[PDB]
Amino acid sequence: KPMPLTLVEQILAEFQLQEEDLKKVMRRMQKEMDRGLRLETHEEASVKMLPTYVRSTPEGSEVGDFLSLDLGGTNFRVMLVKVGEWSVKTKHQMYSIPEDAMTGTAEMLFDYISECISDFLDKHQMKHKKLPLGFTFNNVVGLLRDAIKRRGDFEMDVVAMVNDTVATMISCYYEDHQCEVGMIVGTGCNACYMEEMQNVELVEGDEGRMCVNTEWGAFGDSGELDEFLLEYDRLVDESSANPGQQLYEKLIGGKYMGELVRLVLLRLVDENLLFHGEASEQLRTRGAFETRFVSQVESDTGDRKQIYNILSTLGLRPSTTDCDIVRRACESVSTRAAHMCSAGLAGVINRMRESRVMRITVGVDGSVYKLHPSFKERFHASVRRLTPSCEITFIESEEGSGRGAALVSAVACKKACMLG
Ligand SMILES: O=C(Nc1nccs1)[C@H](CC1CCCCC1)n1ccc(S(=O)(=O)C2CCCC2)cc1=O
Ligand SMILES: OC[C@H]1O[C@H](O)[C@H](O)[C@@H](O)[C@@H]1O
Repeated sequence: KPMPLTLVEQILAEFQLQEEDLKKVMRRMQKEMDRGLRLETHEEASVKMLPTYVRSTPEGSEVGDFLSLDLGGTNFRVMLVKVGEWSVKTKHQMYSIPEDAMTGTAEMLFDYISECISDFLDKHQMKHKKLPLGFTFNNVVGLLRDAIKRRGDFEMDVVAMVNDTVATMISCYYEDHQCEVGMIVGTGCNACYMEEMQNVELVEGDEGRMCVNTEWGAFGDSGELDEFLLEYDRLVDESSANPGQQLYEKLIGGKYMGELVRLVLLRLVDENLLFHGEASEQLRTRGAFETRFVSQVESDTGDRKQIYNILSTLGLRPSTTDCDIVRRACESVSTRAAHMCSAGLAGVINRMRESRVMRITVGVDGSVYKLHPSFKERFHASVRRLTPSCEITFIESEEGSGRGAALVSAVACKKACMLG
């Protein structure tokens, strides 16, 4: 690797977070999580710590058979699941989303999904059963319900979905029974974890554990992050749909990562350190630097082809130095995101540790975590540094055979049943 530019590195150094900084964010997160959990403070808490009603014990035992509907991009799976004494047996069919039912209404698409569900039920002689249906991957539940009603020929309880963090935890638990945390680092960022029932003040009872959905993206409301915000973060915040809100998620999620990078590049441009002080019109356009471009730049093999390709698409004619500066800018933003995210997770893991040496599996999903080079590794290394006396295993949500997803639907249907 070459000797970096001093003046560029001084700007990029703004993004560094020291261990003392990360510990400070973590402690602050821990106090907000405490507020969220307590009856007295829950309403005013910015970090809601929502009880998910997913308990550490097998509940809703009368739910034996159910439908699982896995909705993807251009198709969907209809799966019949039987749960026994767990013995998760599945059968399924794949269906293709109609090619024209992407011009017409959301309502017409669900009539088609309904029809496929009916076909599956006919095939396995299950049309009469009043099966619950769990959805895997917001108001799709409402749309499916309406479309089944619209049909009348079979009866069904489309159950509430679980939050994506909870689905991540559950599906990962299927492959590793030590999984007690689910985390998403995608467009948004959130975590759920198995909390001691005594600490879940919003639910009566002291026995076992319940999954708590932190909704930690809202952290930062009270200025918990203000000392870590850079100019780019303030600009992103001011231009967002919700200024002053979701400050934490704004530092981490893919929704704004590309925008952060874009703003860094324009700073460098204006300091005459990049593109010889000349930005293109696409670069000057809000949202033009896509988050995927950050991972693409970071994927560059060393030849600068991927970077040149991205930057040329933005109407730039970058030198090799320009390409290298953009890379480092993408890395600084990504690394800062991984560090901020690690302080949140460390906060959860440390709290869990008090509440009992601790071995724990963390289930993780999301485009940023899965697809950004070195995000996950920097994230792991940082989390581990902040959690001494914890051994943390990280696993990804991987579709496999659809059994983790069957389990998600099982739990969601059982929870619904348990909740009347
Ligand atoms: O069903 C559950 N919880 C529910 N709340 C409400 C309705 S249903 C939980 C959810 C998990 C708990 C821990 C983290 C991930 C999810 N659940 C799911 C499978 C098994 S199990 O069947 O694997 C068992 C049988 C032998 C040992 C474990 C045990 C269990 O408690
Ligand atoms: O998708 C990750 C997360 O994005 C946003 O933070 C949503 O509020 C949250 O519920 C979800 O878990």
